[PDB]
Amino acid sequence: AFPSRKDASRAQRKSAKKHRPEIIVIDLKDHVLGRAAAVVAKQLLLGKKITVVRCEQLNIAGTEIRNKIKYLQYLRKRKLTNPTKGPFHHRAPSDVFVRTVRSMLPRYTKRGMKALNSLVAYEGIPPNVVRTGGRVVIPRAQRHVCYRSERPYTVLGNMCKHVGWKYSDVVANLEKARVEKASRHHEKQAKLREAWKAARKEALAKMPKHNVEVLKKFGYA
Amino acid sequence: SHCKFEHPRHGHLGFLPRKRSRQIRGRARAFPKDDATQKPHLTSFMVFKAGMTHIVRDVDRPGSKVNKKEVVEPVTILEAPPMVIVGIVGYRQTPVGLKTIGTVWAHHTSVEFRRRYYKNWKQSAQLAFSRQKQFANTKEGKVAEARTLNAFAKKASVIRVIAHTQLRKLRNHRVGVKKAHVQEIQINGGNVAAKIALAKSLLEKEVRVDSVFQQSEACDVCSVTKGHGTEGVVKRWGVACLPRKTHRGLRKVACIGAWHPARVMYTVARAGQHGYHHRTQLNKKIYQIGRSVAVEPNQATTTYDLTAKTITPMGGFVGYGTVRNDYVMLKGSVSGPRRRVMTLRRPMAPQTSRHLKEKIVLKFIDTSSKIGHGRFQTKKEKNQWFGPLKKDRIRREERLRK
RNA sequence: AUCGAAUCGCCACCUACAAGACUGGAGCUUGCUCCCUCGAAGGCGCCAAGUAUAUUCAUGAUCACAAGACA
RNA sequence: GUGAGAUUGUGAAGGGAUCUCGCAGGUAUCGUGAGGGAAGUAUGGGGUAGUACGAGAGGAACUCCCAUGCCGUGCCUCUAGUUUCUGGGGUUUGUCGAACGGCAAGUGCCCCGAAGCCAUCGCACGGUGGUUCUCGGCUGAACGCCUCUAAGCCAGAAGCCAAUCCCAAGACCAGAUGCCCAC
RNA sequence: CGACGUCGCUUUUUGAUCCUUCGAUGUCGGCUCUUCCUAACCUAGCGCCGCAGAAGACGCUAAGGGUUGGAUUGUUCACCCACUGACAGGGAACGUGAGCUGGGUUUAGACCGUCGUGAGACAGGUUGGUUUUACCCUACUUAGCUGGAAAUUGCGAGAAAAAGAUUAUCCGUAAGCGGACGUGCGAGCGGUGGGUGUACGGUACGCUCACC
RNA sequence: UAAUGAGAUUCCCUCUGUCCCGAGUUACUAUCUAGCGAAACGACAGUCAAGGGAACGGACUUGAAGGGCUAAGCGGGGAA
RNA sequence: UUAGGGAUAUGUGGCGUCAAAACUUAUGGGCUCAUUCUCGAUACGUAAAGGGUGUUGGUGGAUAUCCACCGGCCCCGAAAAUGGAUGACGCUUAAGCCCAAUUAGUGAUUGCCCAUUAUUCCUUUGGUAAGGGCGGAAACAAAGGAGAAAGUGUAGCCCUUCCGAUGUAGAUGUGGCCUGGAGGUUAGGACGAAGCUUAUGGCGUGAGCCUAAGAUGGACCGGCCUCUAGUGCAGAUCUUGGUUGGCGUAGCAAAGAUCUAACGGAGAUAUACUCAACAUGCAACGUUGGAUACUGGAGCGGGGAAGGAUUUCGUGCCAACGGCACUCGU
RNA sequence: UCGAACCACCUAGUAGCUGGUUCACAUCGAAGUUUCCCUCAGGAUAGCUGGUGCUAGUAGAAGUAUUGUGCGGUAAAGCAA
RNA sequence: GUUUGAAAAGCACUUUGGAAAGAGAGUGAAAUAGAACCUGAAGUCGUGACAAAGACAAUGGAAGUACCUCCAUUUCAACGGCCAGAACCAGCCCUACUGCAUUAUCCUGUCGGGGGUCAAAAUCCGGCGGGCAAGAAGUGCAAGAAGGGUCUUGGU
Ligand SMILES: NC[C@@H]1O[C@H](O[C@H]2[C@@H](O)[C@H](O[C@@H]3[C@@H](O)[C@H](N)C[C@H](N)[C@H]3O[C@H]3O[C@H](CO)[C@@H](O)[C@H](O)[C@H]3N)O[C@@H]2CO)[C@H](N)[C@@H](O)[C@@H]1O
Ligand SMILES: [Mg+2]
Ligand SMILES: [Mg+2]
Ligand SMILES: [Mg+2]
Ligand SMILES: [Mg+2]
Ligand SMILES: [Mg+2]
Ligand SMILES: [Mg+2]
Ligand SMILES: [Mg+2]
Ligand SMILES: [Mg+2]
Ligand SMILES: [Mg+2]
Repeated sequence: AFPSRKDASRAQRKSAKKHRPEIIVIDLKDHVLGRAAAVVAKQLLLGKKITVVRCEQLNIAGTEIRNKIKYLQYLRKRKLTNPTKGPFHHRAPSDVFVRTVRSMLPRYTKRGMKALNSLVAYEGIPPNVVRTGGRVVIPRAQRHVCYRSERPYTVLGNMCKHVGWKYSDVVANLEKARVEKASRHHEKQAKLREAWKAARKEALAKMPKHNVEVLKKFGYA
Repeated sequence: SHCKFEHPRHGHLGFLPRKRSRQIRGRARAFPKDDATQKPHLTSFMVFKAGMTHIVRDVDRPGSKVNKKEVVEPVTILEAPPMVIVGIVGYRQTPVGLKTIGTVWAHHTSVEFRRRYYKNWKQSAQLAFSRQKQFANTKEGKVAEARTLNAFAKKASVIRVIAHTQLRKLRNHRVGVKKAHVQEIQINGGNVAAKIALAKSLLEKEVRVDSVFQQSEACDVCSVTKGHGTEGVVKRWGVACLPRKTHRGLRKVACIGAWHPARVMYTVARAGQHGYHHRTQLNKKIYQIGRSVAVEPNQATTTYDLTAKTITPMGGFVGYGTVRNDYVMLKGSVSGPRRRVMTLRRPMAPQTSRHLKEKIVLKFIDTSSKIGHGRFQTKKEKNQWFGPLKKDRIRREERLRK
């Protein structure tokens, strides 16, 4: 959806500043598939705009062979009379998660359609999402607090590549190229991150001492 | 209750919907798999169907009952004027798909290329590719050409070029179209830097069919089936026709389903569009890449058959005319009528079976008439059966009278 | 240019990355001892460009969408 | 704000206010491919071999070739079928006076007949990867040895899922583009 | 393999019932056509044998694909002839009558046997015996037109995107580094203009108008 | 029991599109236009899977679909 | 267990999302792993015998290891015909099973979510209803106000108090509503009655009543008390009239067939510009000539009966009829 | 129009069977059981129900207990009675 | 029902059309009384202006809102019968602040007999010496005459 010339001339007649709505971006690496989906299904329906990222890293409890059979029992369903009117079986991890959110929404009203179009659900971290603020996480759904560590789990990107989803290797080369790029950016500014903290330790004793023992009472030294 | 006897069901159910093709031309929905160890080369070429004929060739097939014996095989003649490259597109991989990065153009496009942009060319301003032509050699536009050529080298995994059939060298009276047929041909071979250099070098230069295919190989033929209108269930699906004493009619399917599921299924055969469908038809063995009559006045002449004759039969290909250009000759049939543009694409099947590795030498090409029963192979043979006739002896009487 | 609107947190310090049977560093008695960065803060922002006798503010009259809104 | 209309229930020319929406797109081409469909399946011969095995009687199999049945998608060069090209001719009865040219008999009938359509009655084509079931295993404890299983691995069915194949953005494609307009 | 026992699955049989339909759900079998199921006949892998080989018994994963031509009979069934790799068993209102057929059941005619005093009777035999309507809604098959992301509206701003996101030329990589028309007159990259030959016919390449 | 029968049955010959296994042509329709112009039918209406229910739902429960409007068909449903 | 509404609190059932509540509570304990109808999971409510060296507890024997038994969860046993169901998604440091708590060895109560229930507060309505007031206390002009009826039932004589309230078939009550006419009374209407119309409000729990506006109507009629009856419609395969979707749809397909020019006729040769004509007046009618056919003498030939009774003939004429057409016509 | 024609009448034949039965609110509110019936799709009868009341408003009250005093042969027990 | 109207005064005439008719004029109080002509319903349909609106067939209930309204009623000045805010009465509904009893199978003290450990503290059992484990117990009963509600009632 690119903005039309009616939506572009009004941003020139009125001098519209570049606007971004308040969007919460969840990094879903190592999250329980249906515990993260239920937290998201409630926040979207409370009016939150939510971008969801890294859906190939979601976890489902159990052996990979177990969760792959449960998708193939789901793919067994189709309208026998006309399967073009049937259940449509989405294979992307980003589209498995949109379904699992949607089945927790009031899907057949307008309030539940205004909340399912508030979710975006990428997989990997796309270039428009990278530099738009720190990602958030759902700490009540993170597999290291929710799964017993001796039990097997199942990465959603691996369950979905064997039932369809022909873009597993494309995502794996777009995320290998990102972490190489984002670690080059982070060795940079290490003499900017150390520049400020050696200036925030130097700001002490260059500032008046009656504002330091109130800065040491509240533990902000 | 079960069906009392078993027959296999009628019609392949994977060629649904049996609706009219969206476009008249053959279009590859998939090119061969890119081997980056190869040399960069084109993968498809557009040819036009020009009747069909038969040949005679001896068979090298050890073990067979026809080993070192001559067969008669039917072949189809497909005229191939060279296609001119006008563009270079490049596609980048996304988790959605495969997105186009951009296209450079050739700086010089044909009249019949930019005729494809007009429903009415002669009654128009004809000013397409007119501001791109002048911006491409400005200072900023020579930058923007090299800007997107570099963006191919960064992001593209798939490099393709845009060709068009060049119909004015197709001097054909019955193919009535004057705007060119445009498709994209994928470069396969090498890395992306080696593909663009082959895509830059053959840009605004015509590519000829024998630079894409060899003489004794196979190919895929993407082509659109000959159309037959609305046909009933017996013609379309091939169902059995009912007994003669049936009321309201024979050429119907008797039961279109059970009481439950209380709906007609998509598997039940019904009436509707038959013909004009796109088909891909792999493993069409090629027998002769021909050469134009301006080069070769003796096209159908073999080592083993020294009759000096062209590929065009006596009285022309019926409904088509004369093959005036280069041509490919394939074993058997291709989907579509004469005059229809067809895409010869390199095979995706493994070309390792011993039927497909076989080198072909011919012994005879039938250049007899396709009107009536063919009897003479050349017009020199009809002037020796028939002597001087009546209309010849009065033309010889006007030539002595002067 | 209709258009008055609902929205009310900014950052070229977050916006890199794994881990939780560990993830500051080492010792060897392997569950204790020892080292400083002490292992429980991303920075800002919240009315003098910065903690110091500096200078507007009404009458918009006692709540009303904040009558403001480029941070 | 600027253009365009309307205020139609009781006569007429005037001109006030108010309401309705128009104020940016149109056209053309090349592609993407989610999702849905979905297909090829069997057989005999050759040799291997009168070999393995067996007292003898008897009697295999894989690689590898060669064909074929059923199915599928096409095709019309050949062969066959079809003729209202009533095409050329032949033939009967009536009829334009006779020949000529024909005509009538819902296309008189007979023979040959292009083109087009069409037949398993002709012809051509029908391809890849993985996952893991049964299962046989590998390391390996519980259980100081043993064990395919408990962790972990290997190999792997005509199944299953993709590739190819068919439809395809109501999958609302800031995919790419040609030319006009409008900002 | 398995008596005597025993525990059960199955609803392709039949019985039992009487819930629904008697201001009507067309009551058999063929024919046609599609799909489903597995309790697997053939085909793909297998384990195991009182498995030497050859044929085969039993079992497992598997319903993807295949599962015929006939004589008699109205037949489902049965029964033989023959081919085959094999001729598995069932479901879908005992699938399927505005799909057909009408052989058979299931009227009025008539004949026979047994019964009845008779009129007549007969889950007894025989013969002859109207099969009606789609142009509606949906489904399915093809064939057109056409809006819409607040799925018609809000002006309700989210790009699988660039990186000043604070001012602003590009190229190529981060440290570096290439050049960028100068001031109405000029110049430069250029779209179209005149005359004597080159590359795979006519388009390109040699030597007046816009923009910087 | 000869002759006779729009009577019922069986085999054989000839014969053939009854069939294998279908194809192709014709006239008239359908189809498109001009003129003319009905009826049957009609609670309201009309996408499905399962569940339950008067124990075979278009409406109820939970899911799965569904942008709007059309032309020609067609016989699975509307226990038409 | 049910008058019309609020507030609080519950019950049955719940608290991961749908979906209100543990923004997935505890600072509680154990048990459970299940690979193609996919472990399990809200009673009534619709798989067994048998087996397991899966795991977790018990019991009794014996020399850190064996032996016999018994229980919990899990697996095997466990095979059907549209794609399919703990209600869906899902859940496995449960969102599963069995116990247990209520903000947690902190110091004592009731974690919170949902009713036509409960408590309580208003309003209505009816009682086997229960009480009070009704001899106008005094006083009061305009330029503190009105009511007060000895009462079944009202716009209830006025107040206060208490309890009940759903309901088919059915009964009953109603100073309960509505329609035609009659006896009385009291009034409307040409300055507009009845009738009709409604984004015309008002008020009655309701049947209904009343006002307003008609750019509607054009001469009759309202209210109250009694009397009377052919007195109230949504359905009877209801009666009669009209209309409507289907629908410009199905169709108007036997009996071969018409073509041409000139006349006739309003039925044409029908055009806002800057246009030569085609591309902007089409189709259809009669008559005579000509061409082409047909019937084919058991005739779409020429006369009669029965039946019809002016259809015969000329002239005008085209509204309706001749299922298309008409300038023709029975 | 025929296994008893057509017309008018008797005749609006008769139906324990099917269908229909026109305003509102309020106060109360059931039965599918008994007995008899050529009765078993119907009735009459008692019951449940409404209306009217009457009679000296706690009386001759009770789908309940307690205490006293009677009745019983089902569950269990037994087969050694 | 012929009931047009009081009376035919039943539309002269003009110009479009072959005509049916149409557009004007005219009569009349009225022609939206124009000839089976008073009133002119419902259903159904056209048209102008608007309101919108995905596919949940429609209708329906409740509760708000957005826009409209030839409607009603009230109010306009040292005033309101409109909208808000706080205050204070009363009533009622919430929640703060706790006392009386009870401990004993218990608390503490040391000598044993038992344990484990490098040695010994503890768990554990037993003698008689003391006892109050003292917002001490999650054990029995609780009567402690308020800070917040009341668009959960009425009032000034
Ligand atoms: N348009 C809505 C419909 O109006 C109808 O009723 C409408 C009409 O019956 C009614 O009639 C109008 C009248 O309002 C108006 N003030 C005067 C006019 N004479 C009348 O109209 C009448 O006369 C003319 C010719 O005179 C006729 O063509 C018309 O059919 C007729 N209705 O106006 C009413 C609306 O105000 C229906 N009652 C109703 O179903 C629906 O609401
Ligand atoms: Mg064609
Ligand atoms: Mg697919
Ligand atoms: Mg006879
Ligand atoms: Mg109840
Ligand atoms: Mg009643
Ligand atoms: Mg009556
Ligand atoms: Mg016709
Ligand atoms: Mg004749
Ligand atoms: Mg007519």
